[PDB]
Amino acid sequence: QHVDAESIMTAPKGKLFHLQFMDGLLRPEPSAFDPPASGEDMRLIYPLQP
Amino acid sequence: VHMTINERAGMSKLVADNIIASVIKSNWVVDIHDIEYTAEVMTPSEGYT
Amino acid sequence: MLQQPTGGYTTLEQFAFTIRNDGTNATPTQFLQLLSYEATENELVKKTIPTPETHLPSARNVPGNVYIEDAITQALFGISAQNVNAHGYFSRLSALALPNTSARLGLDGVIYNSETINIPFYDPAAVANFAATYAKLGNASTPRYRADMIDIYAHVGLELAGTDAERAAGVMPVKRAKFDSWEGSLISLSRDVVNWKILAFLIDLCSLEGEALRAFKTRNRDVFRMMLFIMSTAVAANVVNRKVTKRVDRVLEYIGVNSMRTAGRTATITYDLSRHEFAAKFLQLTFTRWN
Amino acid sequence: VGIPKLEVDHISFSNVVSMMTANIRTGDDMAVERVNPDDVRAINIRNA
Repeated sequence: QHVDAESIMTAPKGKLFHLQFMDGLLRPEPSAFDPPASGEDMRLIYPLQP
Repeated sequence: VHMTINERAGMSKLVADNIIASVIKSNWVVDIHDIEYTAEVMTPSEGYT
Repeated sequence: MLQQPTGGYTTLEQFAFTIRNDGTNATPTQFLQLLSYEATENELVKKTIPTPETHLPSARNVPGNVYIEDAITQALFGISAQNVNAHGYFSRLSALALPNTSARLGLDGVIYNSETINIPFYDPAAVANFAATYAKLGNASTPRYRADMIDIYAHVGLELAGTDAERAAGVMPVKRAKFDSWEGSLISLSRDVVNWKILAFLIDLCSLEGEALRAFKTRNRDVFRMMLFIMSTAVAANVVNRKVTKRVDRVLEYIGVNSMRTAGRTATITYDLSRHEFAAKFLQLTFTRWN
Repeated sequence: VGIPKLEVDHISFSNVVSMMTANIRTGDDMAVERVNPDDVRAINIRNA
C-alpha cells in the first residue's frame, strides 16, 4: 500500500491510518556482473518515536 | 563543477545520462561544442510548438 | 568498574593482543620483522590534516543493547562487513559523554541502559572522554562533513615501513613490502585481529595524560603498527607471489598509495565504497589525537 | 617434522578441499556494450 504527500496534508484530525515501514536488514546484494544505476531513490517520510 | 565536454564519442548511454541527472540535483553546469541549431525568437501568445 | 590503572588500561594484561603465527601465537613486535622493504622511485609528501567538525549526532536511546565496540572492529579489519556505516548505532553511543547518564559501557564491549550487577565495566569518566571523540565518526558519511581518503594514506606508510630518519624528515620514498608466507596468511591474520577488544586501546587513548601518555605511545608503537598494516593491505593494488628455492613469498605492491580498490579479491580482504568513507574518517581521528 | 604423504610408499585415506556452489550459475554473465567510433574517415591509426 502506498499513500500520497497531498493526502498527508488533508487527512481528518482523528482518523488514524496505517503506513507501513520497510525493513531490509536481510537482503542479498547484487552479483559483480550486472547493469549499473542512475540517480535513485528519494524517501519522503520519517517516524520520530521510534 | 563547470564540466565542459568537447566531443560526445564514448558516451556510454548510462553515464551519458548520469550527467544530466546530476545537473538537476547538484547544480552542475555542463557544456557542448559540436552542436548546431537554428533557434528563433517567438511571440508571447501562440507560445511553443 | 576496575577504576583505571595508571599507565594505561592496556597494562592490565587480562586482555592483550597476539597475532597467530600459524600453529604458534606471538607478539606484534615479533611479527613485523619477517617483512623487508623495497624502495621504488616514487615519493610521497607528508600532508597536514584538516580539523574535524564538531557536530556529533544527537541523543536518541532506541532500545538495542548496541555492540558499538564490536561494530567498530568489524569494519576496519573485518572480512567483508555489511551496512557498517548505518546511522542508528552511533547516535546511541554519543549519549555516553553526557555527565550523569544511566548508561554504562560494558567491559566486554556491549552498551546498556541503566545498569547491571553481574557485569563489571569502565568507570563513567573514562568512557566520557572516549565517546566525546569517537562519536563523531558516526556521521563521517554526510556529503558536507565527509572526510578525505586519497591523502591520509601518506601517513600509513611512514608507520608501516617508516625509517627513523624518514619519520624524522617529511618525505619517504614509495616502498614495496615483502615477507615470508603460508598461503592463507593474509586472510588468516585478518580473521585473527578482529578479537583484540580494540575498544580497550581507544578508551584509554583519551584518558591518559602528559606522562602516562609519553610511556603509552612508546610501548604500544607496535599494537598500532599491526592494525595499520592489515588495513593497508586491502588498499594497495597488486599482490605478486614469488616462488624461490622451496619458499613462497607474498609481496604487497605499494604501502603508501590508495589504488582505490581490489587489492587482491582472493589473496586478501577487500574494501567496499562504504569502507573508504569509514576507515578514512577513522584514521582522521586516531592520527590527529595520536600525534 | 612429518614426512609428506608421497615418497613414503604406502596407500592411505586422507583429506581434501571442497566448496558449495555450482559456480557456473549466478543467473548472469559478463555483459558489456560497445559503442562504434562513427566515421571511418577520421579514425587515428598513427600511434606507431
